[PDB]
Amino acid sequence: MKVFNKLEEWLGGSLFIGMFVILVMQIFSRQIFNSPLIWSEELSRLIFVYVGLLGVSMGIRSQQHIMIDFLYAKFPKSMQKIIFTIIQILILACLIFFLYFGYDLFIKKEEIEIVSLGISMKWMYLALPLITLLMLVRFYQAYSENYAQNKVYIKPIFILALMIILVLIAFIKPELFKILKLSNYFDLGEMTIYYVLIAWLVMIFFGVPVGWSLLVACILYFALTRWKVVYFAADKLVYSLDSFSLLSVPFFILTGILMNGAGITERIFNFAKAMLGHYTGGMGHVNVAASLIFSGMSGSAIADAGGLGQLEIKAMRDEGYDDDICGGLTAASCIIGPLVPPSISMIIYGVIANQSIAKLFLAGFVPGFLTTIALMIMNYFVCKKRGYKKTAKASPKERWIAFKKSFWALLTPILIIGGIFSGIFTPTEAAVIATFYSIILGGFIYKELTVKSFFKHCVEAVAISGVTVLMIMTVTFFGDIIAREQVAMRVAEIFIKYATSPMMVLVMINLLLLFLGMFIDALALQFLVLPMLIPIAEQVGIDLVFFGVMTTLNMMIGILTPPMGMALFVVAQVGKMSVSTVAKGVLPFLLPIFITLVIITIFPQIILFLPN
Amino acid sequence: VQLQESGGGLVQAGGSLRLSCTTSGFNFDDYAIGWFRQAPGKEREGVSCIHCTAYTPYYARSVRDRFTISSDNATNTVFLQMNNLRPEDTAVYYCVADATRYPYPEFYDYVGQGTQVTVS
Ligand SMILES: CCCCCCCCCCCCCCCCCCCC(=O)O[C@H](COC(=O)CCCCCCCCCCCCCC)COP(=O)(O)OCCN
Ligand code: NA
Ligand code: NA
Repeated sequence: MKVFNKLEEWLGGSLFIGMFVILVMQIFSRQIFNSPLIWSEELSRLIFVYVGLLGVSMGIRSQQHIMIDFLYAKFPKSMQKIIFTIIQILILACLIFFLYFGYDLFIKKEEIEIVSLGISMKWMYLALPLITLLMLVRFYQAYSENYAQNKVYIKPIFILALMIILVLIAFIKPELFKILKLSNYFDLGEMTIYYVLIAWLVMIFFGVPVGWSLLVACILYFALTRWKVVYFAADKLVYSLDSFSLLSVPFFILTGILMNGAGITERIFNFAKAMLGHYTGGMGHVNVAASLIFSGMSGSAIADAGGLGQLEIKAMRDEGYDDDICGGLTAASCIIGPLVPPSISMIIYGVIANQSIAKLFLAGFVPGFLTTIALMIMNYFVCKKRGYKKTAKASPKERWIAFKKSFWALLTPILIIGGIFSGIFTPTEAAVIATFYSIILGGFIYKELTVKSFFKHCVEAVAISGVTVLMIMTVTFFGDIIAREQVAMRVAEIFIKYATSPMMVLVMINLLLLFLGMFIDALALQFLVLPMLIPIAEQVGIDLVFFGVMTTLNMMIGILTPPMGMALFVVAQVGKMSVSTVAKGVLPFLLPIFITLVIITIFPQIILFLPN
Repeated sequence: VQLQESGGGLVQAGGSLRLSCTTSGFNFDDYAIGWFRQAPGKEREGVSCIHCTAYTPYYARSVRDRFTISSDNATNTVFLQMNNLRPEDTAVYYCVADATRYPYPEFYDYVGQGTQVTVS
């Protein structure tokens, strides 16, 4: 049917709205009255397991799961089909692993009961195989698409036959899989983890998606040593989604779209353009101030660029600014987004490093202001050197009219930051209250949010969060494998051998991240290196909240470095200018960002001020 | 493959308990040896192992820096020295050995009788 082919859409939007309503009820019944609910958090997490798995299925269907294609795109067309076919078969093996070890978990945890809800725990684990069948469906459709464009080599009826054969073997006679058990053939000794790792790297550099590459690495490690433990480790594929700190990942995404599709960012930009803009290089100040105010609502740099680039570039080019400075400033001011709270990079770090998220937000607040001031200063110097003209001051009536019109938008960060700093709201409760306030703003104070559009925004929020959920739940699986073998301790010994002072360790880490971010996207890098880099930072005595802020700011530079910069591509698309022009125009503005990075590296007491 | 344990009992905080495990019936060097913990009613948790990890002994997160695992190939013995015993470590410690050198002491093939640790 035509409604089955869009099933995760209406099954994830509805569950998302249900979770949103449940959390809203919890927040109101805990604050307005002194009578909190006890079944709210656990039920919301139970719903989020299904929502995240539906997002993963959408990612499988759309082939939007993050990969590293620096070397993959350089192969010839003839030699690329073979690699892509092998990648598809690897994804199929991952999906069958998911199905088998989700069904086993469902049939093993039928006795443990959730205390608050009263239902058995299986109703959570049932999400893993039940959606996985759906995934397989999507996979096949995806492969058929990949075969209609001659992107593979195997006819997609052999893939269907292989899929049903493997499922029948897995649920009829699993013994036939013992042929594939590699521990019957190889005896690598205690250093198997140093083989699978390089195997992982090969898979990473041939274009395998990060989540599937990590899952295949775990499968290889457990097949090479002892398979009997993968029946117990696979639980980490589901226990990593039953997290209350992870529910804030979609909501902070959702409130980053309801603040653009409601026509709110236009009002904020108009207010900034009224207050500033009559200064020297005033339009640059308007750009940076608009990005600073909008960073208190959204938690992504790409959302900031997409939502404000057209407005800011148009306003700057109305005043006779050159294209290079327009593109450079509107691309460099994006990074203020994932620094001022809320941010999604810090939530991912707090999940990976098991750090507090409120402390991460409060710590990262100050570097955002340092970057804002530095960018304003650099823009002022650039415009005063070029000698750009000065716009007339806004009339005292307009400077008040614009503020009154865009007055309810400005209160969003005070709900969020003031809700987190004051301790009234946890980051997830802050996310839900921000979502509710954004709905009230767009639908009832500005009258620009319908119900169909709100549902579409919920669906795309789920779709966006799925590609992070997959990587989260496979990184949690691979982290224990890589941390029981003490690989990070060996790498830390090597670093201490090469770096004398802890400052030398910080410089080496920063150079490594700056070099990697040139070719590797920030989202992929944050799961590629951070699991194997946080333990080194812990061992050499580095504080992990400061390390998280520093790595976030270091990878946010990586979206401006022009071998591979996402912000450069986004700004080039929204500004109708070549990526070369944007890349050249951001070169002067990397100096203030580097200065901020250096002065937070050598003065960590700046960052660790608000949390303490 | 006989793994006979000794040591344990009841102590206060910081009592610094010490446990020993004598192994017989195999090569003390080939087989990965170790200890795991099990609370009175909760799931078993790995504590430590030698010969499992390539370079340094494996320690669990909740027992890192305050548990030390030592080897004596002369008498084929494994020692566990505890430091700063919190009252949450009142459990049973089992000595295990396995023919595969991988760091999972809770799923090792062989296992000894087990010794009780009580912390007040
Ligand atoms: C036209 C198509 C051409 C290409 C064909 C591709 C065919 C290969 C596809 C790969 C399939 C991988 C599936 C991975 C998940 C397995 C699901 C669970 C398997 C399972 O339980 O097996 C146990 C042992 O199997 C095991 O030990 C299995 C471990 C497998 C690990 C991965 C193997 C390494 C890769 C080898 C690739 C070889 C390719 C050449 C054909 C059985 O035992 P039990 O305890 O469950 O007992 C049962 C009593 N209930
Ligand atoms: Na932000
Ligand atoms: Na911008």
